[PDB]
Amino acid sequence: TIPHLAIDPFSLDFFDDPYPDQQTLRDAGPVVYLDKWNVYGVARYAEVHAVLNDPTTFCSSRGVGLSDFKKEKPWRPPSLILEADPPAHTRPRAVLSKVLSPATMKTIRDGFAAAADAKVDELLQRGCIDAIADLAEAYPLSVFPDAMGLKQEGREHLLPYAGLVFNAFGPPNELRQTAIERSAPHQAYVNEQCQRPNLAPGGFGACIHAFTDTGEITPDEAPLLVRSLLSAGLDETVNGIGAAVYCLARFPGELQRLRSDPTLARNAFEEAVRFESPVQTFFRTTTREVELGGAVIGEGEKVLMFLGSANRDPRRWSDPDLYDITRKTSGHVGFGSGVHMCVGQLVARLEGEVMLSALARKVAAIDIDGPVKRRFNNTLRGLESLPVKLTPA
Ligand code: HEM
Ligand SMILES: O=C(O)c1ccc(OC(F)(F)F)cc1
Ligand SMILES: [Cl-]
Repeated sequence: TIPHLAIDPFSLDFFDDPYPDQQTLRDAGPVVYLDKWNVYGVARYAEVHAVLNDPTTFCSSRGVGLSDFKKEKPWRPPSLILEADPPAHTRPRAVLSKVLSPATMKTIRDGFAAAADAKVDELLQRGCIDAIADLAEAYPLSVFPDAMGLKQEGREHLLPYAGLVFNAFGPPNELRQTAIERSAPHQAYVNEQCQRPNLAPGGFGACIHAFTDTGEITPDEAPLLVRSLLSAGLDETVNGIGAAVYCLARFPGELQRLRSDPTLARNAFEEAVRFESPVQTFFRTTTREVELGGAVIGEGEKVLMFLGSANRDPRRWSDPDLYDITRKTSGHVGFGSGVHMCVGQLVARLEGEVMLSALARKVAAIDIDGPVKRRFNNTLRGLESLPVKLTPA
């Protein structure tokens, strides 16, 4: 009753062009079985959303990668928030919610905005730049590590560690094994920076430690919570901004609309997040036998959610393949949905908004003028290189 498919959603051919296979996954039925990895798959918006919002049945404490923590050892001590279910998840969620709070955004907005403006003006003096290295990557590295309160030494491990984290959610394919093997230097750097003495007062990391005084988290929990902010946030945001610039270069009509009303910057980034969904997939594990789309799924089964496919499901979105900076994006699952919905979403939108605002006000055209190269990762979608010529307004 459940269609079996041989599609490998973690293969390079799939990464290279996922969208046709995603329609195959969507149209085969509301629930499919992927024989290549022995997991269930849900690629329609309705089922992905239902699964995200049913945490008692589709749990997170057995890992959000392919690996089942009841069966294998996690490659690193499990995240206190991402890999936890309620009630264990609740208090670490509240701490991160407050550290990255709306109130917190007021303290960093002016510096984040200034850095984005300065970066666009800088790139306009060069003309022909790589919108990944020189923009999508450079901008977040120039604001976030400082906002964390990270010291200067060792920041070179930040991008390798982020890519490792997301590759590790995948199956035990080449990408994951190459990532995990010899990863200890990245792990050692990150773990060391999680200790209180290494975090500048006033920053996100130090503020997490400050919450150990309140009883929401204990001192031995703080380093693992700090680790969360050195795991998530960087690569996704980089890929998100990179996708936006690519979209603004492939849809010149939308760059012109954004130029005419820079206040669309925030929604132009949200639409970028739906359109490319930097986080393409992750897993839940059934805690009990469950019915989903007429399919009975046993207990202890891994379930693969296709966030990107759900964000392009024509059952939910009109013209899902088009970049529309005035689309009503409310409801997209690019940040997840429910109890685990991205706690860092306010930082990501700030970074994305102020960068697109900088572009909206200072750039007149964005033209691809060189080979575009995709960045490959088990869970993340994004570009490796995007050579563009920027025309000043
Ligand atoms: C475009 C950028 C981003 C995207 C697409 C994204 C995506 C996601 C998704 C899909 C989830 C849900 C995971 C799940 O349900 O299992 C999530 C949660 C999370 N995100 Fe983000 N994220 C982004 C930016 C950030 C930033 C900037 C931070 C930190 C500053 C961050 C930190 C986290 C954390 C700690 C969680 C775990 C939340 C929980 O388990 O309650 N992310 N993110
Ligand atoms: O707590 C962590 O280490 C963590 C890691 C990754 C992450 O991003 C996503 F996988 F998309 F949810 C969120 C949190
Ligand atoms: Cl680590």
